[PDB]
Amino acid sequence: MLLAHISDTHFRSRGEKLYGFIDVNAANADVVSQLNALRERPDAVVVSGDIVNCGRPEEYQVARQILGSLNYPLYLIPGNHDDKALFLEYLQPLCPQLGSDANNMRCAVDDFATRLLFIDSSRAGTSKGWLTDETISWLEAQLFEGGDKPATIFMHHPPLPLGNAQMDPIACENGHRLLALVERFPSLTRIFCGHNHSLTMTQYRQALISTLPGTVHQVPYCHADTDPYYDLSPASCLMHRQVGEQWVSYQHSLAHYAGPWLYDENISCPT
Amino acid sequence: MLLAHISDTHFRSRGEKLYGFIDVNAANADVVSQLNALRERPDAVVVSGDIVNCGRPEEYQVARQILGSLNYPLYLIPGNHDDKALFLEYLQPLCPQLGSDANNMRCAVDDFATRLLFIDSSRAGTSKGWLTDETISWLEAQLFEGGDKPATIFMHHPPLPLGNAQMDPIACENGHRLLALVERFPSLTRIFCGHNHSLTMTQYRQALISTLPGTVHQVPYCHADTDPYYDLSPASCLMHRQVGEQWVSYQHSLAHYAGPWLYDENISCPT
Amino acid sequence: MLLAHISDTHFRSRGEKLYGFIDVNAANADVVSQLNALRERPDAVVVSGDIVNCGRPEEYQVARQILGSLNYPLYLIPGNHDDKALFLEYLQPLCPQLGSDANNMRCAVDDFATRLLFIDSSRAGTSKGWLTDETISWLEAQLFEGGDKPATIFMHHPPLPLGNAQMDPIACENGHRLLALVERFPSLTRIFCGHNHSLTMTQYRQALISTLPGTVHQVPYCHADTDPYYDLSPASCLMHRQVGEQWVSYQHSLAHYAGPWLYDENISCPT
Amino acid sequence: MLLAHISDTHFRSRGEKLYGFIDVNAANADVVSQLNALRERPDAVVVSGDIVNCGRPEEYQVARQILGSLNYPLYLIPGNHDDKALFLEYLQPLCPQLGSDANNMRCAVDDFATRLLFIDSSRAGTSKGWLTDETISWLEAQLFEGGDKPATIFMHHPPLPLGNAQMDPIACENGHRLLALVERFPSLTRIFCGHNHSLTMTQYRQALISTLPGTVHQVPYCHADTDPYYDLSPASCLMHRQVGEQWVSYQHSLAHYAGPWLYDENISCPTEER
Amino acid sequence: MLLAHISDTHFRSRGEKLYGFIDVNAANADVVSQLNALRERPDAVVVSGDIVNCGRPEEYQVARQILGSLNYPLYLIPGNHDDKALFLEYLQPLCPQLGSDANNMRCAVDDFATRLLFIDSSRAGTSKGWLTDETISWLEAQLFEGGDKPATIFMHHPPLPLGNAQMDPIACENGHRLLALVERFPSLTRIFCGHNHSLTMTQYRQALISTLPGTVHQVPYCHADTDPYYDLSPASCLMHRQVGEQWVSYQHSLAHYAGPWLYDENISCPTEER
Amino acid sequence: MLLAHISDTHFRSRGEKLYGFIDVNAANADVVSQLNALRERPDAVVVSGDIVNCGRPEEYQVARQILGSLNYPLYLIPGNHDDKALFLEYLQPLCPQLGSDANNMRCAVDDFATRLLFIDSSRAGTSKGWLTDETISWLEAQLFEGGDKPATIFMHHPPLPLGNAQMDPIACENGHRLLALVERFPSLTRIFCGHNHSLTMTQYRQALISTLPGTVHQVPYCHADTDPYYDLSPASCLMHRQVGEQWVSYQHSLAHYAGPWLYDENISCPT
Ligand SMILES: [Co+2]
Ligand SMILES: [Co+2]
Ligand SMILES: [Co+2]
Ligand SMILES: [Co+2]
Ligand SMILES: [Co+2]
Ligand SMILES: [Co+2]
Ligand SMILES: [Co+2]
Ligand SMILES: [Co+2]
Ligand SMILES: [Co+2]
Ligand SMILES: [Co+2]
Ligand SMILES: [Co+2]
Ligand SMILES: [Co+2]
Repeated sequence: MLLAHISDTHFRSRGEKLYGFIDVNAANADVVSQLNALRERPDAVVVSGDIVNCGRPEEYQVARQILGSLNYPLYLIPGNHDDKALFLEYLQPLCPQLGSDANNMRCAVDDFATRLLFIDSSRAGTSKGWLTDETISWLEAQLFEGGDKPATIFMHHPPLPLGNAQMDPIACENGHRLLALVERFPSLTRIFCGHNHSLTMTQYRQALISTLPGTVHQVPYCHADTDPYYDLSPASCLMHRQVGEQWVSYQHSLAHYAGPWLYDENISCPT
Repeated sequence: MLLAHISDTHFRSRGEKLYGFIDVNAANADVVSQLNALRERPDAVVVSGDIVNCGRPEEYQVARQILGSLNYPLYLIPGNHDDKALFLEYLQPLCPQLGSDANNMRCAVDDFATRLLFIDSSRAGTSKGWLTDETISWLEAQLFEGGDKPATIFMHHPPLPLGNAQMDPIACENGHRLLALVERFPSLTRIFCGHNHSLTMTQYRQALISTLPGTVHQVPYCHADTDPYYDLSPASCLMHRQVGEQWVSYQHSLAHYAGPWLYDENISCPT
Repeated sequence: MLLAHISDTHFRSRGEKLYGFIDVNAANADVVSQLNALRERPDAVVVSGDIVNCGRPEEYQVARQILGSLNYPLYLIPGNHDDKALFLEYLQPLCPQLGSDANNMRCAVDDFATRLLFIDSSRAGTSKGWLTDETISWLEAQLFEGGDKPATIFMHHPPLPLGNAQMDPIACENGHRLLALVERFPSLTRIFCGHNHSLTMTQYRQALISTLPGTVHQVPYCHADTDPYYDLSPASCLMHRQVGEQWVSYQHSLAHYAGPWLYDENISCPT
Repeated sequence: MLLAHISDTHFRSRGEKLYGFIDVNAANADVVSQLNALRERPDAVVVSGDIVNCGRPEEYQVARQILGSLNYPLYLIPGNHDDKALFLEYLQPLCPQLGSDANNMRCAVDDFATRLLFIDSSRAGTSKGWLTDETISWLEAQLFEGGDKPATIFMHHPPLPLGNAQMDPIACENGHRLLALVERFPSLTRIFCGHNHSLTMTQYRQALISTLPGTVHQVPYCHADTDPYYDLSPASCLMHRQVGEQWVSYQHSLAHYAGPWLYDENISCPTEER
Repeated sequence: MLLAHISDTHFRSRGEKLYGFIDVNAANADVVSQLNALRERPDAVVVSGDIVNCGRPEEYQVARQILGSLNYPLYLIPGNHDDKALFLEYLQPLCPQLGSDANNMRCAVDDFATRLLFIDSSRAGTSKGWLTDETISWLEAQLFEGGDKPATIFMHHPPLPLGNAQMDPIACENGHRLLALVERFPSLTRIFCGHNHSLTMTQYRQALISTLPGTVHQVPYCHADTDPYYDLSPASCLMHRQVGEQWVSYQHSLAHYAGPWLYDENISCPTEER
Repeated sequence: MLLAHISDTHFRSRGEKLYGFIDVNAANADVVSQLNALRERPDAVVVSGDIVNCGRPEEYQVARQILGSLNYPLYLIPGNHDDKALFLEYLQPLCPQLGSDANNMRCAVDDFATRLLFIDSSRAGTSKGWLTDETISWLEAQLFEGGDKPATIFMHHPPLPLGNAQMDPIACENGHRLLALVERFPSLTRIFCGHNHSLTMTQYRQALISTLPGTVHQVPYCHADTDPYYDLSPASCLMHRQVGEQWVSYQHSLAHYAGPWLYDENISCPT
């Protein structure tokens, strides 16, 4: 298993820029072509929510064009910036397991050594996350049924506070429900999130829990300052690899940079 | 607790550049001034190994000058590129807990809600890591006496393979001795490493285990390809914060980038 | 009093770029977000003319939306690139004190220790500036009424030759009439202008007279060469502050640059 | 008269970078080559103090090499980071008009329509400026003898506070003495200063008073915050030109940027577009 | 004679970017203004094919506007990404000497010491080049009538393989027909081509044969790897100059870069340094 | 045959920069590592003169270390900036085929399908090129020796004027002697030169004649202007490849740039 995992694309409508000046559409199209050009090719691409910025049909038309040009199987989940019904309308042909109920989108993938669980933590009319009873029951059923096989969950909102003054108030509101699932099921070992536009990682019992950077604009972590900052610090994605019994995640830069070159001992330490 | 954690500085001697072209001395002096300018100031700065590139006295002269200009308490550990005896000579006044035995450098910090354990996984004559009997014994004693107080270990070499073709052959060779300690001591929940010049994270039982990017040059993760690449993809460090019961780590960019600006809902979704 | 003073925005219609390649609309949206994000917030933003590039209705639609997203009271005046009627129609709601006569747009502001006088020096069918009889009488009356209260005038066109080969022929054609006002009224101590896309400054009796850089492209100063050049040298604005009895202007960069860091005596001069 | 005017070069010793990471020596060598390559060549180059960073003889060796490669007559004055004796020992050959007394370095230039007065406002032991009695007396003598001929003063420290929280406490401490000269002598119409690493301008009676950007690093203007910031925002110099009866100053970017191109009416307002 | 020669502009529809992220329309607008701003002004500009990306009418609307804004006579030829009928409809008014037959667009220019020959090697339904009987027969007639006077051919597709694994399979399929004319006619001493988005040159008998860089995106030369790579490595055009008896071609960067400065002996080899 | 061909490296002594601000030493060390990292490995690397800037011993020290770290056989020739005796002393161990006479450095290589002839056109006391009686006699002998086997000459100075106002006066002054050999010997079909810091190409009879870009700073071609300009427009090398009967040269960028990506029909022309 190799997954390429990106988040928070924030597509805008045709010929608009984010905030009038960040060309998210072009930036994301570069990202798509970079993923398409990888020498070690992913088995699939994950996009963990906030696919569009404003929930508009015209933004989804751009998302479908750019995401649909990815040359991989896609696993897509909504964020709070998404509109559930439009997300299904425009993206279900790119991820057929999202199904037909805008309010119960979720799916499991059993192709690999670890089970993958994709859920919707977004809730209409708020930035905060919410896990419904049906999502929780479905999770319990999948973890129960999976038995001994490890599982990873992908969701938009972090299920616990991370100390980030901007982002904490809008985390997953009843995230304790999912934390109760990591207590009950030892096989649940990864929870990966979007929303925070930052690589922020913590550990609860046996599960590693981590947010991801955005594909374009980032949000700095502040512990006290609640001013709503964003910036254009370097974007990246996370690569997830099955390595024996270990699930290993590593950061892959989406910036254009100098190199690579080859290490040579004579060049490293000249005489 | 707020820690700024940087790694793999690879200082060169005065007026020399890494590989003849990467100005590590200047990039590191920038980094130092960046850390000195932080608005939310860390309590301490960790540097997790490969302080110098060639283990030369004249490189430690530079390292002492630049690291010596950080306005913070420092916790310094060696890597495989370091010379243990010069490390003590030139850096012990900056981290006095390193003591006077070049072959037994380690120390524990009890100032915070989580215990900090700093060790030397480096071995002379090899790039591979090695945990000595003295080190493993000291670790067991710390963890036994710590009781239910959480513990974090900082070491140069990762204690398990991560699937990185370049890096796995030179991980910590007897790292299973540390994995045995994670098994035995549930309070051991974080292990942070240098060496890989990449943010690569995994989980073993209750312990989150992660390598850090370098402060200057980076090493791409490859699964198959053994060619020894390095590049100038974006540099960063890790900030570690105690957030109630959770240790939270987040990535802090050391690049110069555009912004911050302030999110405004009108600008975000114009009419 | 703190004023942020920008000039010569040259907005184009939606999705268009200046000369087909300079993204003025994006650059200006970035500027507006910079101004909104200032820690020391100005009391008002001045925009001294050439708001649009071609005087077209769709350019004004973009200007109204982008300038309308500034979180400040605005003072707007036209330049030669503007169209007076459309300027009034689209922009007057953002600056109502201009009145409702497109041919006599001007205003006095008395909120601060120094009186602010905003006038229209643009003339239909020409790049040249022109001061109407009405504007001059209004100016004389304002300056009589004001007595020993200091006054600053903002206008598009500079009142006198500056030796700039490209710009001098298209300065204020009857600028002598404003210079006459400077001789007669010791209270008139500042004249700030757009048009030249350059920080150019001179003194006539008690008055400091300065043109401003543009927000995007700049015009180099050449003494002999009349080739009509432009460039993308760095953009800035002037901040104007009342410091006791002094009106102080300082340049504020609108470029994205490395820093800031903190000065440290021992880093500056190491031993 | 055309003058190129740069300030606060802050040269470091050979093979040293400012703060360990800003290559001030390389940046200044680029600036010198930029000034040498100008199509419209200045009559002289002014450098208004803080020529070196630490007052060290090794920094003066570098300053002398780099400023000595300028293909122009130089007018140099010190700043607080300069050491008076070393400044004269190393730089007097580049600007012999300053004399041979390190405590009284100044000169007047009468070649042009406006008289140019260069003074040392620096004072040993402090960052603050200070006008000595001999400087003040020399100034009064020049201004008296100049009569109706306009005059421009170049000095390191600004002679009045400008609202800059970091820089104001270290302005010219007896600046009021020079402001009294502005009142007395109507032909004194320009005072140009370094020190602030910022283009900050104001007017006091008939005199325009402006500080300059540095050639490398800059200092942001902050009204309340005393935190000693600096940054690498774009560097520039000031060009000063006599245009008829007007002294005109314009900013000349020292950054490397795209262009120039030529304006074309058809390209500006295309018949195809909204 | 001075010609500025650009190639492979790949214009897109108004508001569209190439592959969604390369702003070819803006990049080409910058290039046009760069050409308009040249101090040493060319006598004409050559554009050697792949004018639009997808052969669509909306792309030709953009090409016509931007190429239309060049302040020079234009010599335009198609590439495989062009549609011949639309190319003629939209661009013939910019290069009327092509004629009125979309299937037989070529022209010869006799203004200079060397004859210029512009031909269309593109063929509908394929990326490969193809020299038609009409084209070869007209080339022969031009070369034969030309007698002594040297000749230069401008065509989209290279007429021989160049060892480029990506590009060779889509060269001029019957390029041998043009190599046969090189053999027959010692007058024919240059053939310049687009298609490859690379400066690649070779020599066949008396003729120098060269492909050009693109104005925006480039294509790396690979000898074995057939992965279809492209990149944003530096763009440039070729300038062609008659220099007495020699035709001289030189690379002109279209990138925005630092400089120029002026060389100085004192600065090149300082007396202070090793 | 694959040759990587660079030129005009202009090395300075350790710690020095060209003109005080162009870091030739780092730029060239970057180039050397780029060449070492090439996927399609050249058979050899040619460096066609002006190896050092000032002809000083400490410059040759830097050149020897940096060029010595190329993992390829080298063919090195001097330019006018080089000193013949010091060139031999420091660089002849890197290219022993040159011989042991400083005033007669040259060699012929028969390894490939095209013979390679390396000559010294530099002359003490001048920037102009000169072919000595010995050099010209040797070339004649070698062209007799090659018979119908093709030949390529590498030299520093171009043997004919190219209309470049700065460079023509200091071309190879008796270059006509080489043009005479082209006429006599039809297998001589390439002449490659340094000196001009420009890709400028022409054809004389059967011989293609081309100057190369430098590795760092470039010289613009001007027809009339003799002002001695240099700039930092993009650097490159030429790769020379034997392709059946054709010698093919192609430009290889030494800049760091975005990409590569993979072309995709549906991304190129969306529907
Ligand atoms: Co988001
Ligand atoms: Co969100
Ligand atoms: Co390391
Ligand atoms: Co290591
Ligand atoms: Co304007
Ligand atoms: Co105007
Ligand atoms: Co200073
Ligand atoms: Co100072
Ligand atoms: Co093409
Ligand atoms: Co083509
Ligand atoms: Co050279
Ligand atoms: Co040369």
